[PDB]
Amino acid sequence: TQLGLPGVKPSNSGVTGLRSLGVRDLTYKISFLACHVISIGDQEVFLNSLS
Amino acid sequence: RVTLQEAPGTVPPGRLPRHREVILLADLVDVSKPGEEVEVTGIYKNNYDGNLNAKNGFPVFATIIEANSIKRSWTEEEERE
Amino acid sequence: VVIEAGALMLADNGICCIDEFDKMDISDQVAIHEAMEQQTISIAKAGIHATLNARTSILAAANPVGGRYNRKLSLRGNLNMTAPIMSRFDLF
Amino acid sequence: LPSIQLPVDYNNLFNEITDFLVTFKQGPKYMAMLQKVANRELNSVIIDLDDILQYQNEKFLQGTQADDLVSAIQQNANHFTELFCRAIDNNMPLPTKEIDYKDDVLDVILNQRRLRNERMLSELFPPNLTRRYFLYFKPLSQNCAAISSKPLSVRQIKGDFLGQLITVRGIITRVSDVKPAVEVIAYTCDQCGYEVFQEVNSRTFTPLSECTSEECSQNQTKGQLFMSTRASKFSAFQECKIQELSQQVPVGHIPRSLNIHVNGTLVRSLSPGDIVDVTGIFLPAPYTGFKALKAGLLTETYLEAQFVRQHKKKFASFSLTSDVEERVMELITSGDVYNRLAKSIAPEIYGNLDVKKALLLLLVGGVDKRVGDGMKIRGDINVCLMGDPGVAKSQLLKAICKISPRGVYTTGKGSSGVGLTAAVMKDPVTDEMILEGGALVLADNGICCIDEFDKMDESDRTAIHEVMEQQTISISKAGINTTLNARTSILAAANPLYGRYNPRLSPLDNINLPAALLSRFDILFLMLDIPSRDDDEKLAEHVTYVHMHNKQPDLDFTPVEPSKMREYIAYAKTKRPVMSEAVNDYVVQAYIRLRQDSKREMDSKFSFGQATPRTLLGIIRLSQALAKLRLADMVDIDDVEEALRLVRVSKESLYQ
Amino acid sequence: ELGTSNLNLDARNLLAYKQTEDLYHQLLNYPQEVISIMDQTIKDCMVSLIVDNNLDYDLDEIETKFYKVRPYNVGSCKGMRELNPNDIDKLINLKGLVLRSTPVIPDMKVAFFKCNVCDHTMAVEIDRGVIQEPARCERIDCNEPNSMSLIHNRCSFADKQVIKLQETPDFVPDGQTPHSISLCVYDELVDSCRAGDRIEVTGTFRSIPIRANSRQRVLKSLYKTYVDVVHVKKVITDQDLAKIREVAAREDLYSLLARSIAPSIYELEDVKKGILLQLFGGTNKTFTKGGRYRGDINILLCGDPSTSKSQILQYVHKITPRGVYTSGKGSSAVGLTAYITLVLESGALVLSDGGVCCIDEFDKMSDSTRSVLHEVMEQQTISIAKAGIITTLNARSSILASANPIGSRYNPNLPVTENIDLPPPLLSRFDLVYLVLDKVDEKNDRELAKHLTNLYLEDKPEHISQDDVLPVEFLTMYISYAKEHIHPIITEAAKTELVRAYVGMRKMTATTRQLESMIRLAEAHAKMKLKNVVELEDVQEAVRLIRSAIKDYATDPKTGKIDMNLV
Amino acid sequence: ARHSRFGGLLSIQTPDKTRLTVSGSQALVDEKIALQKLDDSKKWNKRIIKAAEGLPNSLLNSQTGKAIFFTESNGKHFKEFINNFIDSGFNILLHSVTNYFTTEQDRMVTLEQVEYLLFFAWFVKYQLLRSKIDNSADIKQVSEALKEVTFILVSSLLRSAYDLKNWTVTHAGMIAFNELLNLVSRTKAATDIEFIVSRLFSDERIQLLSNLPKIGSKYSLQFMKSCIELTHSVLKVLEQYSNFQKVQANYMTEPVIETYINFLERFRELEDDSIKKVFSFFHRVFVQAKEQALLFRFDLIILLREMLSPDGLDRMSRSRKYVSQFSDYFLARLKKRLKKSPAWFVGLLFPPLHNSEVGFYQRY
DNA sequence: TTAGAGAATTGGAGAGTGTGTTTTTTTTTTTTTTT
DNA sequence: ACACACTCTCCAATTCTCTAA
Ligand SMILES: Nc1ncnc2c1ncn2[C@@H]1O[C@H](COP(=O)(O)OP(=O)(O)NP(=O)(O)O)[C@@H](O)[C@H]1O
Ligand SMILES: Nc1ncnc2c1ncn2[C@@H]1O[C@H](COP(=O)(O)OP(=O)(O)NP(=O)(O)O)[C@@H](O)[C@H]1O
Ligand SMILES: [Mg+2]
Ligand SMILES: [Mg+2]
Ligand SMILES: [Zn+2]
Ligand SMILES: [Zn+2]
Repeated sequence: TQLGLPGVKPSNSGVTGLRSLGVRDLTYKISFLACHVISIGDQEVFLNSLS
Repeated sequence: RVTLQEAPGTVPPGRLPRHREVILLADLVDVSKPGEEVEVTGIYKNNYDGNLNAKNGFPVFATIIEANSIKRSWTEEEERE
Repeated sequence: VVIEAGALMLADNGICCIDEFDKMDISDQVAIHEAMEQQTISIAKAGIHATLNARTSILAAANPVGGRYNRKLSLRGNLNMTAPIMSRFDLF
Repeated sequence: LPSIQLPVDYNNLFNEITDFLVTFKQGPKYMAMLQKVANRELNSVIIDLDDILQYQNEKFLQGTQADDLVSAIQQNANHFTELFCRAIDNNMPLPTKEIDYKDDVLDVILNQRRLRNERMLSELFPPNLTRRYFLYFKPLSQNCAAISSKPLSVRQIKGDFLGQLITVRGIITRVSDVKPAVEVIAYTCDQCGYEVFQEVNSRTFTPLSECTSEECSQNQTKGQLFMSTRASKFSAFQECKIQELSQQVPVGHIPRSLNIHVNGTLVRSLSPGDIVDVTGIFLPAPYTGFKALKAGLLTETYLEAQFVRQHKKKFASFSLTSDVEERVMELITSGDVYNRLAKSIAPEIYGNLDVKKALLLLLVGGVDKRVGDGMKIRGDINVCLMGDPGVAKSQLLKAICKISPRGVYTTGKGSSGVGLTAAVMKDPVTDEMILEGGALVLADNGICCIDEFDKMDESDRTAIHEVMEQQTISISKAGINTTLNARTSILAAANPLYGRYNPRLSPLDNINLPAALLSRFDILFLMLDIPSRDDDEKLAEHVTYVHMHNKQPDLDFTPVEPSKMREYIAYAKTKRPVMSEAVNDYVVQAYIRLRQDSKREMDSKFSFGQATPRTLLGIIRLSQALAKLRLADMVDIDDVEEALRLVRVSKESLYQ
Repeated sequence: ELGTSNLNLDARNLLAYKQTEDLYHQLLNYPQEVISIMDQTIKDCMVSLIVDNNLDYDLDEIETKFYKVRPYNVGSCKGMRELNPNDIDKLINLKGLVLRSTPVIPDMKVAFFKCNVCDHTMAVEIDRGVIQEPARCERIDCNEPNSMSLIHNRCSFADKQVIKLQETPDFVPDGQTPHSISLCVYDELVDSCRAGDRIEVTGTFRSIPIRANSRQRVLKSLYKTYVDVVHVKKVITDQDLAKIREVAAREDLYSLLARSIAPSIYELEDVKKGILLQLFGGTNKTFTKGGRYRGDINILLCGDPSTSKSQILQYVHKITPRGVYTSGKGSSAVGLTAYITLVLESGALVLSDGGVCCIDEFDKMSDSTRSVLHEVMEQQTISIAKAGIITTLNARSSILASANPIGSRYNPNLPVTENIDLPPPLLSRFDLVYLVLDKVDEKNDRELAKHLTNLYLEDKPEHISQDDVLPVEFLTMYISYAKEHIHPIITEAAKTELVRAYVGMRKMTATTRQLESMIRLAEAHAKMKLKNVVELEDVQEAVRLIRSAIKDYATDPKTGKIDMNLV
Repeated sequence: ARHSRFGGLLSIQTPDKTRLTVSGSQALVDEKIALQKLDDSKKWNKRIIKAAEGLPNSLLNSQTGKAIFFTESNGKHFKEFINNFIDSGFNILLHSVTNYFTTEQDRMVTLEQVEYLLFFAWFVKYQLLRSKIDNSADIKQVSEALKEVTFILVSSLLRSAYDLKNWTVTHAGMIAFNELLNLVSRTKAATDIEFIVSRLFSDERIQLLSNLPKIGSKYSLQFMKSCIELTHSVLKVLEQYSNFQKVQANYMTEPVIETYINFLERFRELEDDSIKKVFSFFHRVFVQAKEQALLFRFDLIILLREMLSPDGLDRMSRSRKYVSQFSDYFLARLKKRLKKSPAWFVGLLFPPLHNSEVGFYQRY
């Protein structure tokens, strides 16, 4: 929101002085960018599944 | 505009149902009523939305379905029977 | 509404455990009764409507009234549970 | 654009001010204060308008005309804070004592800046930056008196008063915690190594961002400015709210309130629940920026505090100046203070002398105790009145409510156990949970009066159990888990079961209180209405006289007035008299007899329950209160036997 | 040699050495500069040691690390309400209790730029919160304006966290409620402290402006204030081990420890003993399957008024490292366990985890509120299932309860279970139940009267009930060490006695819980002697204390009433 | 160590009691950093001046410290192709294409000139490198380059390009003429070749080859680098001719030294080898020729601090051996000069002074 | 070889213009009327 | 009307080139 997003207005202290911000203030959030998921919680198909 | 939801018989066990929204134009308005089970043919289409981008923080587009068609007496033989 | 799933939804095709059932409010026992009757859950509020499947088996525990069972009395006399709910357990 | 004439010239008044500061005396009065300011011993100057009035009268009696500066600074008070400050700065004397000047950052900065200018040459800064003091006006004494001396209720403060100096009477509703406010801000320029200042008056400001100094500009040095705390000037700020007394609200209306601001050494003077005479300057609050352009002509307003007068001196505020010493010596030299003070409580009520003596000991109270391992024992005394209808119980109870400097009155039917103790309210619009103390917290370090104690619900009365013995409150509710302090003594009144006392039953049947609560009162007094042609005649003659004259009938006895009574009690609550072995043996032996007699008679019509260990400590507390009233530092056996008599007399009403 | 980066320093040592007597004052008046000076001194000294003593350690490793001083014990503590605008940027010391902590916030420290056309890159230093972005790309042949750009995920960051500290009740003004202040904490100290902790801190008292709106540089005249902590403290030697082992060899140990938890309280020896065993606790057990078994003991004190029950709860509340004191009319079901606010929040039994929860006026709270305790006492867990939140939390919490009987004074014409009046599912969950009675006796009364009156012979008493008691500090050390290092096991002999004793109480009512509570009490007794095995003596003491607590010997075995003459 | 908002403030006092202000926690302890940080705030930079167009990317206008990348099969197949080309085709190709262009030089176009000069260069260098490596290879394979007609033609291209101020052909011709000289020193390290040298070093050509570094100061970083490497070779041949004192004095003057420093200060971009070449030349100017007065000029003294600091040249690269061994001697001789005649303190800022009566004593 | 007279290219000072701003639950403590 | 973002314009500072002593 504090960057130049087309069609939307701006919205513990951040960082400032960057060109695109002008006099505004910028903060950040932490998140995880995953690449795969694995879960850990017909009789013929079942039998083929077993060793 | 009409909101369309997965029929409960189709939804897999232990999952919530999904939703989509459909746009109806000139000849198709009021073809269906709330609570009906309905079948739809149309174009699948997308557009930019500022609020989605602002809330999610990624260049994420929104999607919609534009309907082209929508779907859901007796003879003399029956009367004689 | 927040819609987000409750306990009976997570226990679909599973076992749902209720401990100290007799302490549950009547206003909520009836909700469990309505779900158990149909294996189905219904939502209708704030312009949002939804129907969900709840194929869940229930396992419950309870206290006899007064803390100790009375051999002079029926299980209905001993247990603080309404007759329609009692009618729907396969085994006691 | 246009201009007018007015009757006041400020040059003349400035000359009057500078003469007054250097000439007036009751050396001159204010020069001693300015010497203390110069020595860094004193932080604030309080100007008395009684002095200015006296000065005007003396100058007039010497046969010369003078301007009425007193009305002039009441009519337009804001401007004269600046005039007096400039006069003080002009006339300030040099220090009498060494100071350790190098402790001041501003001194070093300004000395170096002056040296830079001196080298360069081979107003500088705003004067507010070096005013080490605060200044306030104190209103005219009404006994000399003018509007500033006459209190206004919060309804009478019309729009006419904006700008003037006034006095307001009411109750404080809430108080903010202290935070700093800027007055002069300081900056540093990186490239040219030069400092600049900015002064702030409005609620908001824009900080500087370019070095506009002429030398820096002529070197084409477009350097960057940075803010600094270490050479900025702050002042302490606090905001409060005052509201009109409930007994002055006209019928069908909702009470009104005012916003109070406080700066300087006057901070943290006010407290919630105080009844007070605040005096100050009443001003508007202008809008700023784009908001002003579309706010319209309706102005917000507030009161700048200058001085505060409390109605009743709290016991913690006592100190023995010789003015008070001279008055307590009257009572001490006159003698027999116990009887005179007891007789002086509510003189318009006939008889009841032992009840009044018990209530005097309630006002004094025992000694707080704290053992070396961390155990602590209650010092407060709890009292209860149990009796027939129409024997002045509510009247006597409400009379003691006037003497105590902190106290509250409450009735059993109008009260919730929550609101009596403390409540967890979801009060703000933001869904936040906040704790707000009840009546027993507002009565902290005071007396709490509970009338109609027998009408209060059995469940709600249990809330009082913790406060009575442990003097604290414990809460564990949604989002809140804390303990509050409640150092309060309880006084309560009730009718027996079925109303008028029934002699067919035992005292315990009539009393109808549970054992755990009946034990928490140190004294329970039983008073019965039994007819007698002789006593009824005397009471009627006394009451009829009072209705005829508005005065108690007197031939021999003069009561002490409530003010001198408060001074004596406040002095007496400082003594902490200790016990001794000779006294300890006597009370130890008395206690055994009480429990043996109780055991013998638990079956009997004359029973009152069983004597617990809390009855021993009751004797010690009553004995120590008696020792305090005679200003001793040692409990005497003379006190113990009186403390036992006063407990024995409570039961004699049962024997007609 | 331990590979560690932070050095503690109590400031009084600066006054002892003559050359630093003035540096002590300069530290308090100019913390930001002085602390930095100290840091760069320590690092240089560490380098000097390895190069002068010519040791094998990697010089590059030491050059890479950051070293920080952490000063403490600076001076007198300051009341939270009495900080004034003349204290700004000076060092401060505060005492208080921790309410809550926000999650870790990333704080930027170095910015990373890349040229859009020629792919030149620059790392830039952040100071005073402002990014010093270059005007033009610095590569000689690509000297172009607006040509550099920031790359967020190649910057470098650091951890910041905010802690909410509340005023301790010792300082609050008369007739008022406590206030709170916010602490900013960085790097090492980030996750140190939990809700309900009690601490003392040291840090610079700071103030800053705040903006009127997010669009413009307009500031408000009032300034925000906070504390910037540099150290946190909670409110071993062979000599300690020697003292502990020597004390454990005394013959009168069990009585010595018991009479020393609450020195000024007269007699009530069995009550003190039971409370001591609650402090030690049993052993915690977990299986591969078949669950986990609680080590904690629950106690109920029931009886006549004035008997000094609540006074005992004060001592336990101050002795325990973690715990809570509360009242029956003061507690709701939510407040006692956990609160929805969308976020979840902790109640008393959760804050008290691993400690003792003292509940007074237990007979005043309703059946609705008391029903919450069944699950927490039996399982030591709290299950929740409400809108948007469903989970289970751990509660290893010991309950100490106080109540008065029905009718408010013990009635000898009713059986004991009817006087106590708790329902059986809840009364079955206490390990020990005590009856205490206000029985008249001249022998007892003279001693009690002499004891209480002796406290008033002095202004601040030195007098104490007994000649030999242990100081609170050492007693705390003993209990803490024994909890950490000692883990008793059942011996076969103890197994035989427990089976025999249970069959004795059972054959005649004793439930199956009487067996488990006996095991737990015997284990607690074994720890208190620093033994690794439960023996016959421990089992017999556990049995004896259970029989003594509920006045069983004086109980009519058939009618359930107590003969008051036998007390 | 501590975060970006912890920072205090610093004041620094000069002689004459004037004070400056700088922020940040490292400035408290490091004066070198404080002094550098103080000047770094200041806004201005002087704006700056700038040679080649019309032709496809090549060595002439790109930084060639950037390879292109081969499969193993490709590496060996490419090596086989050009190795067989050299052993088979090179002399017969060059002999034909050169005896064409002598008859057609007037009609040429810029591209054909830049092709010829960058085909010559590549193949001669690659063969020298290959026989440096191994004895199976020999130098006879490239020996058509030396015979007299081609030598004249490379000379003539360089001549004509220089006169008309066509700087791209001049650049390529510089590269070709470098290699011919390199090949000559190879063959002398083994008759007609000395004749070819004597004709290559007629006085006219020494005027040209002396002239060439002086103009390099303005142009791109490659041009100056070509000038340096050619100069190194040109002097080294004439060293092993044994005239020499006439020729070396021809090279030593202010506008050559200007080019050398202007090139040397971009050392972050350059090779380990080129700096060896520059300091070889300074050893020649300073120690051997004993023309010390050229290098007492301030922007050299700045440079040696940057490059020698913990900032720049690595603590263990071979460059620091040469640089520190140079600077030690530099400052010793500078000390001696300054104490003998204190006027050089004001000398060190400015160019030397060309007046007859004072200038002779100034330079010595 | 220096230097001075004339022409061309570039920077940014600073002046101008247009613009945006005020402003149905769900969970939990407490009072009140209703069966 | 009050801080900002962006556009437009003119003027002089600068370097380059030619000529003669
Ligand atoms: N000794 C007395 N002297 C003077 N007035 C008295 C006396 N005894 C009773 N009265 C009068 O009795 C009236 C009622 O007093 P009040 O305090 O309301 O009684 P009470 O004890 O509170 N009765 P109740 O509230 O019904 O239990 C007052 O007007 C008193 O003036
Ligand atoms: N054995 C004792 N030792 C010390 N003080 C005692 C003893 N017995 C009684 N007391 C005193 O008597 C009072 C008992 O108060 P308290 O602790 O509230 O007792 P309690 O059992 O909680 N009674 P209650 O609150 O009415 O149920 C305190 O002042 C104690 O100091
Ligand atoms: Mg009354
Ligand atoms: Mg108690
Ligand atoms: Zn400046
Ligand atoms: Zn670039």
